[PDB]
Amino acid sequence: VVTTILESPYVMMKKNHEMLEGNERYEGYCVDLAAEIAKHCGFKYKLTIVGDGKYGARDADTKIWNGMVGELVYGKADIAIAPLTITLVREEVIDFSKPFMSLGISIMIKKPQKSKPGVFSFLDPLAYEIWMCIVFAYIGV
Amino acid sequence: QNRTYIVTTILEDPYVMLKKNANQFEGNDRYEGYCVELAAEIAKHVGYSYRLEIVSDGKYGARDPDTKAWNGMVGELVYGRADVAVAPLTITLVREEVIDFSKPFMSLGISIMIKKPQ
Amino acid sequence: GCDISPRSLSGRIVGGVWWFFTLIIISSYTANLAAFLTVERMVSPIESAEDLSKQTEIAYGTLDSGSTKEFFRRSKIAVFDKMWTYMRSAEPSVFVRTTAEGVARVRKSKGKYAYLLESTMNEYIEQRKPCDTMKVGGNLDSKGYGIATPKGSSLGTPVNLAVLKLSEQGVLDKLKNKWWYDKGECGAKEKTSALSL
Amino acid sequence: STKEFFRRSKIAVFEKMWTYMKSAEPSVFVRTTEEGMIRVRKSKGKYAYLLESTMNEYIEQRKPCDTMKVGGNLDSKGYGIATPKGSALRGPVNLAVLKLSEQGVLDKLKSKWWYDKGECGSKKTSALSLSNVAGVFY
Amino acid sequence: WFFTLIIISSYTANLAAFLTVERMVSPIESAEDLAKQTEIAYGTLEAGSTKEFFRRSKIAVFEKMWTYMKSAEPSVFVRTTEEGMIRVRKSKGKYA
Ligand SMILES: NS(=O)(=O)c1cccc2c1c([N+](=O)[O-])cc1[nH]c(=O)c(=O)[nH]c12
Ligand SMILES: NS(=O)(=O)c1cccc2c1c([N+](=O)[O-])cc1[nH]c(=O)c(=O)[nH]c12
Repeated sequence: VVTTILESPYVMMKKNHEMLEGNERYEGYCVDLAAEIAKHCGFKYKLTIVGDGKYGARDADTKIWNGMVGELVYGKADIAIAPLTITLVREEVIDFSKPFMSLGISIMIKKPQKSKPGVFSFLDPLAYEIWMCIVFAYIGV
Repeated sequence: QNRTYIVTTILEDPYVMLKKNANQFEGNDRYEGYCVELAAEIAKHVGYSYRLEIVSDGKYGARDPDTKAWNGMVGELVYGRADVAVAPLTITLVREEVIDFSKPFMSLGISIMIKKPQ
Repeated sequence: GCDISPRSLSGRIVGGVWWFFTLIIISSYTANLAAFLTVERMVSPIESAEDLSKQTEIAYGTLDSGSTKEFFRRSKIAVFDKMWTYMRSAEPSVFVRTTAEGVARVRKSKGKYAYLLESTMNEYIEQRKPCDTMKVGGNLDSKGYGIATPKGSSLGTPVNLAVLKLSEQGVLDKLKNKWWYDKGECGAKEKTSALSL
Repeated sequence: STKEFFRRSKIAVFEKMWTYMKSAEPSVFVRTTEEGMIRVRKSKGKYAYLLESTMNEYIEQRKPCDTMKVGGNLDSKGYGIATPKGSALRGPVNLAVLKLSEQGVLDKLKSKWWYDKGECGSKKTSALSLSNVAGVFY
Repeated sequence: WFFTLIIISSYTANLAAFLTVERMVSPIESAEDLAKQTEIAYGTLEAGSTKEFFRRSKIAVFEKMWTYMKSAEPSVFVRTTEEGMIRVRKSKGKYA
């Protein structure tokens, strides 16, 4: 009873998934990973979904875990195969593997485009200092 | 008294180095580096006293293909000589079978080194 | 030309050196302009994060109520402390309520907004149509995605060893190439245009 | 581990590298890492070394600071803290490592021992510069 | 005089750019040149030995082609050979 989440490109529904019945409609990275994991371990699995948060967390008042973490803690699933982040609070209540994919924070920007030419772009071939030296060399000569 | 836990390491700058004027200081105080402060913090959070040392072989763990014996800090661990290893131990399948690692404190990879363009 | 040219040796020396200077400078201008018009080079304003903190023209924010903001908040590095100060003293709200909201905010603007997120989704989006985004600089944090298991399950050691074996042989890298770069729309010359007014 | 990683690689680019690798350099390979660093420094940009990123950065921050790291990381691995099987220092150590990582301790130590102790520094226009045409002005 | 100088220099420079770029142009002459570039689309018959040959290929270049193949051309593939010839003729060099 594995678990997963639709966050792409980890889990997605294959084109024309109405035709597919179960465990073959899904496609992505986590699904191939679970396939290889089951192959190297032997067990049989049925990919599922949870919703209800889409990931693990805890309500300080309710003190009840939600999502993949919540269901793993309470036996609703065997393992969770997904982009689940390693964190202290979760390791205290479940057990992780060694990371299958390491990452970190990064910066997204819009691709620099051909800038609209600026007025006085005809001076760009030479630095401003060259132009000023030209002016004052003219004066001096 | 809670027994001092024996820590294995290795000389590899900057992870572990000998402090200036080594003869002046004795014990752990002579060692300076990333791994030393890491061990300090780890023992502080766990709450145990530690004594450092160095793998005499000066090599990271590896098994003899025929002798089936580990050569390095892995040996000092699985043979009971050492209680913990705080060093740049690459995580591998061969070691993870006979050793209990921790979640990586430093992710890493292969990279390209070139001459700095003057 | 000239309606007058010097007749004395000193004036002629001055004129000759001025002539040499003029020749060199005009040739250099024309040549470097030909270079510019022949080779297009678009420089990203940012190649790191310190460049992003120093800059004030570009705005940047994370997803509100998330782990990234919690990271920037409790930071001890100087650069991220400065970024946190900016994000806490920023008008309007640099923060965002959803990932797609941040992506759309970046795309609609033109080099004004920079979004701080996870490397994996950024790499994925840099390969999506429209291919109007790219990832810059290194990574500001280390994290990993891990397979989970309930406490006491007999599946811990086998899955650990399975992921380690896959990583060592190279399966996971191949899958990443398959689902990020391959199966990716835009991969990784245009005739020169006449000058416009 | 790098030679094995390239040899046992199923990727296209690293497969091509390995096909090139073991060629008649005569010897692209090396025996000691210091040997590789010295070889790259002596070569006038004609040699590129492949090594762990951490050491690349450390070297980049070492005197004379005449080398650099370029590109992303080809592979992805990690360094860990080892305890013997069936030890009482397994859970606490992992929890401590994770808590340190969230608290930012490990990154601070990284910066301290890689950059705040580096001999070198911390960190554009194709327009013609005055240095190109200085002789004219002289 | 300033205007004249700028304009003549710009004319000469942009003409040099035109000719230089027209001199860089290396047409397609092999499978690799087609493989790396993507400004031109290439597809074979929907059913035939060529599709099978590419699908079942263990070579790097044809593996890359197949990875590109089955993409959203929408349809690089074709049903009739005359259809492919007509499609190439209609396309202004955008199909191979
Ligand atoms: N356990 S390990 O995996 O043994 C290993 C552990 C730690 C550092 C290593 C290292 C290896 N290696 O592969 O031999 C090579 C190597 N090379 C360098 O240049 C350097 O700085 N550090 C290292
Ligand atoms: N465990 S998690 O930590 O739940 C988590 C797990 C996996 C992917 C996440 C993610 C979180 N998050 O922080 O909430 C935000 C987020 N934002 C993106 O834009 C993206 O692509 N992926 C993610």
